[PDB]
Amino acid sequence: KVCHLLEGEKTIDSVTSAQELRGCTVINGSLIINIRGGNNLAAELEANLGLIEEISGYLKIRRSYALVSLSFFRKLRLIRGETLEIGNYSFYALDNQNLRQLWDWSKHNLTTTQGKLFFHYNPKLCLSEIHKMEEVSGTKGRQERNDIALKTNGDKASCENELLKFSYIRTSFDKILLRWEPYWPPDFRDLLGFMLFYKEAPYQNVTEFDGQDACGSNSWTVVDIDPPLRQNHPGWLMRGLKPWTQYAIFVKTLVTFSDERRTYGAKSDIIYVQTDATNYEDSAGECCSCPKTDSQILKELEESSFRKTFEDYLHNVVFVPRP
Amino acid sequence: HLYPGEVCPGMDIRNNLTRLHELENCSVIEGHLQILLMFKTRPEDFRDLSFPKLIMITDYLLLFRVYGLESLKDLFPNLTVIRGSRLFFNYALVIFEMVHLKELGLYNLMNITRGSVRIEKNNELCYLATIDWSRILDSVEDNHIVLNKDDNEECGDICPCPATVINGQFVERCWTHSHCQKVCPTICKSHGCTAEGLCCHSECLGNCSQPDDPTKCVACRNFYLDGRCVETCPPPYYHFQDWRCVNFSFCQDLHHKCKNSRRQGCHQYVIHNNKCIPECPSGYTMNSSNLLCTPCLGPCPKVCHLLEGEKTIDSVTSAQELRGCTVINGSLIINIRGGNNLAAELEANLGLIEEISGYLKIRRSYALVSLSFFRKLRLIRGETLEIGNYSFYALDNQNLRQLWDWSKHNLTTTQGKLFFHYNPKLCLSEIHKMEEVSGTRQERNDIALKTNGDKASCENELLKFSYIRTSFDKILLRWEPYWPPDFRDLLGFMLFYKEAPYQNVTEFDGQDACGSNSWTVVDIDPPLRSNDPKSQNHPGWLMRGLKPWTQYAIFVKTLVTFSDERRTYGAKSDIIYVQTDATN
Amino acid sequence: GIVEQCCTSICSLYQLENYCN
Amino acid sequence: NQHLCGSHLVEALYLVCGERGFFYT
Ligand SMILES: *[C@@H]1O[C@H](CO)[C@@H](O[C@@H]2O[C@H](CO)[C@@H](O)[C@H](O)[C@H]2NC(C)=O)[C@H](O)[C@H]1NC(C)=O
Ligand SMILES: *[C@@H]1O[C@H](CO)[C@@H](O)[C@H](O)[C@H]1NC(C)=O
Ligand SMILES: *[C@@H]1O[C@H](CO)[C@@H](O)[C@H](O)[C@H]1NC(C)=O
Ligand SMILES: *[C@@H]1O[C@H](CO)[C@@H](O)[C@H](O)[C@H]1NC(C)=O
Ligand SMILES: *[C@@H]1O[C@H](CO)[C@@H](O)[C@H](O)[C@H]1NC(C)=O
Ligand SMILES: *[C@@H]1O[C@H](CO)[C@@H](O)[C@H](O)[C@H]1NC(C)=O
Ligand SMILES: *[C@@H]1O[C@H](CO)[C@@H](O)[C@H](O)[C@H]1NC(C)=O
Ligand SMILES: *[C@@H]1O[C@H](CO)[C@@H](O)[C@H](O)[C@H]1NC(C)=O
Ligand SMILES: *[C@@H]1O[C@H](CO)[C@@H](O)[C@H](O)[C@H]1NC(C)=O
Ligand SMILES: *[C@@H]1O[C@H](CO)[C@@H](O)[C@H](O)[C@H]1NC(C)=O
Repeated sequence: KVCHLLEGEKTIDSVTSAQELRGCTVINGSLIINIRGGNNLAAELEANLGLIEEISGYLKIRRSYALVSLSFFRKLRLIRGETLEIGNYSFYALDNQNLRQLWDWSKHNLTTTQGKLFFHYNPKLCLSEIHKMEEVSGTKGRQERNDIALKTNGDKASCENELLKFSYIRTSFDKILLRWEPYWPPDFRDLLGFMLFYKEAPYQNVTEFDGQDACGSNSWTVVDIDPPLRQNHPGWLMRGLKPWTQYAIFVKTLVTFSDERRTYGAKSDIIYVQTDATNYEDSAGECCSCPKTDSQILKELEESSFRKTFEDYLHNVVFVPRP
Repeated sequence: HLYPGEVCPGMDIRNNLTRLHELENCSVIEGHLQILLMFKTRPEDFRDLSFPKLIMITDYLLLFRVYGLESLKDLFPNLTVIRGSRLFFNYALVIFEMVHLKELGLYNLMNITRGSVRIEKNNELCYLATIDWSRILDSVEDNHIVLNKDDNEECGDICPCPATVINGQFVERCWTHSHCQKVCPTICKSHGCTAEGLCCHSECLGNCSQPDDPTKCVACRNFYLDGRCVETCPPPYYHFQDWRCVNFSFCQDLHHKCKNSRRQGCHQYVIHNNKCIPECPSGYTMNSSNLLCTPCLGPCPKVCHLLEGEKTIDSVTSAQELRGCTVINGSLIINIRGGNNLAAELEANLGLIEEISGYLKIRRSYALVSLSFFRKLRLIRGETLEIGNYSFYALDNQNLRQLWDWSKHNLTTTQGKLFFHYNPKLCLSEIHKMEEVSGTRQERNDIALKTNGDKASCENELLKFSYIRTSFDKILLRWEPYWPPDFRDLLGFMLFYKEAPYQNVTEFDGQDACGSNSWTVVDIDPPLRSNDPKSQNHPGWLMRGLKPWTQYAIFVKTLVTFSDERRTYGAKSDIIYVQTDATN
Repeated sequence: GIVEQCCTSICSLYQLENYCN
Repeated sequence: NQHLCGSHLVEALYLVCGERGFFYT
């Protein structure tokens, strides 16, 4: 199914603007996704344009706020680069205030024939994803002078992540006890907490940004866990569960930023734990208690940095060197 | 009897318990009290150890990392006022990481004047939520009571008390199991009370023995003279360190004691406005046989050399280290992280500085909305730039909205550049006016166009709607067309609408949202430029899916392309309110 | 400036014995 | 790490001069 586009471009800004695109395999034209909000947006964009395989023109993520990943373009494997934006650009993205994942490059293959790339002012997008796109996309071969903002891609996105490791998994029929190894970054007061995510998951393909892909809603139940005393292994007991049910679990660390814009962090992999048995349903919906605000996160982070600065001032004042 | 024991200097008491012998005679401390780093102590040490004579500390109390102390109800049974003339990093009472401390027991702490309380990392301390800090502090909004035993709902809190309904609940207020918070009635606010309630002299602070007696109070709220709470002291005397008045022989005597070069931490004392002071203010020197500050011939500004040509301002203490100084011969860095707002004491302390011969760096400050606290700054010489040759550096400020009131303030940089990154609440208009006013020539200033002013409304010009058509579902709107002085620098419009049953909808502020109380935003391409002043060129939009008999709050903003040219700030309409038509 | 040394960089044990009288 | 930060600087520098004391003027 080829879907030609009138006037070349096709701005998408809602669910409805995509519903002229259902079942399309190859889009002849360019796309400028500009999504600033919506409702249950992830599964809807997957249903409307998940089947897009090839785009003849270029692609653009100008100022799109709501989307978290471009993972809803599931079969998107080729951008022909026929129609280009100014600058000879086949992929273009800017001012994407929540774009955290570009694509899962372990499972996905993209070919970009001609035209450079452009990543200016993506706050929560890491440069590792960008360089993976440079290599997998087909720009290292056919060397193109790509223009990526080195200093404004990855702002408040931890990209130097280590690996947490689980230690202890005790299942039950309605509860699961987890304890992973203790983590401390090079200053231990930076670690504010861990973020246990979990999700009932009947298949072992659940990546991190599967599900949510949207501001306003989420697919993962989230638990926020204070660190222990600095040794103690931390963990959590998941409580309101169902018997004989497979879960997907990981734990991610949230740290403060040093006075250089340097980040740290660790993030455990996805592990699947099934409980024990006893005597539109893809997810739950998850607003028995709706999750934590990003501005509330920045307030908590500043509370942390304030406690750390006062302690630094006290240790600076009290200890006096030998003359 | 107010203060029978002596008035001590500032005590630092570490590594032992022996130095606390020196607090056997202190009723008032003209300094600070650091009791800290006592590892090999036990509660058997802190049992026969009491200081009932201590009444007031002028600066601050700092208890840090002390083992074995379980309650301050034996050390400080009558600590009644902390004045806070010199804080410890904004704070006047700091109880930090006292391990074995069970209860505070500061059951006479009735008023802390300046600065607030910080109490944290006390792992086994309870009796906290029954203190009623609102009757203790003039400002309660920046206390800090985190990381305790009472952080868990575990600790107790049983005590027999006024039972304030100050909050929504019925909390009896108490310090210990056997000491309630002494709550005066509404009338006698800080002047003093008795257990009968018969209020004492208005010139007093905290507790008082006899009702209406200027000598049988406890702590004076204005000034102390000859064992009596005086309001202002008459001038055959002189004021001294904001709490007591004193004779001239004293102030010249300390001038003689520091006049001999015995140390490098004292000051040769002089007098200004009836106040004995460390050194004369700007524009004054002392007459040597008189030690009073007489005005100079023209200017003699107070010059303050910075240590290593650099000083970070990060709290009220570090700011207050530059009180009075009008020439800064090095560079300042303001780095004030967290907290509620403390630009008021930034203004009372860094308000008078007129010159800086270095650079002015502003990094990582969070509670600052304006640099108006630099009230009198007019010159940056740039004689010692930051690397990169900058004379004014500004980085990562999350709430800064205003540099100065440029209609009322002048500023000039002699040499050097301007640095403005990661300033989302500060519009580019303020920065552009700074570059115009400061005398900066072209100079190639790095002023990042996309990380400045991102999260604040930065449109000076305005739009208006012309045509409005309501319905049961749809709404047609047309507003009067905007065109910049270069129409290439107009990206589009941003039509906002939400649903509003009332009309108390505040204006948009720059931060984005999508969840539930969220402005539905529509992006609009600009109309075709018809080259006719009166043509079809009115832009508008049709709102399709709206619900009947409901009121929507609507407006429109523009969308432009910035440049190094200081123009195209775009136009912003006003909030209108539309009632759609009803139906069946 | 002990936080400027032992927390941001790594102090040697003699350089950290400096603070102990 | 060997970055003696936080309260670990206090409890870990106390083990260097547990009876001598911390320095002050
Ligand atoms: C403690 O007593 C002081 C007086 O020394 C009170 O301080 C005054 O408070 C008023 C309003 O509360 C302010 O306008 C004045 O500036 C304060 N005076 C000084 C010299 O700082 C204070 O209110 C009392 N604390 C209370 C009632 O909690
Ligand atoms: C796309 O459409 C244009 C014009 O309709 C046409 O010239 C071009 O061949 C088409 N390309 C594909 C791949 O269909
Ligand atoms: C874009 O490509 C065209 C043709 O391939 C080339 O002539 C031009 O220099 C390129 N660069 C631009 C427009 O910046
Ligand atoms: C995961 O696998 C199931 C079946 O194995 C499939 O229905 C589902 O779409 C898969 N999810 C993803 C993100 O591939
Ligand atoms: C405190 O006062 C007592 C009472 O006269 C006196 O013996 C002692 O020397 C004074 N000083 C100290 C440091 O105890
Ligand atoms: C107030 O002062 C009197 C005598 O100085 C004393 O008995 C009383 O305990 C003090 N404190 C309170 C809270 O009344
Ligand atoms: C000034 O007051 C002090 C006590 O504060 C006293 O020792 C001194 O003798 C007085 N000098 C006079 C009265 O000349
Ligand atoms: C900074 O200034 C000095 C002297 O004014 C000059 O030698 C140097 O090249 C300048 N550096 C930059 C980066 O402008
Ligand atoms: C600011 O400068 C102007 C002209 O240089 C001068 O007239 C004015 O008095 C200055 N001071 C103000 C506005 O406080
Ligand atoms: C501490 O006390 C002991 C004995 O009480 C004494 O020998 C020592 O000099 C004191 N000071 C320090 C800094 O250890």
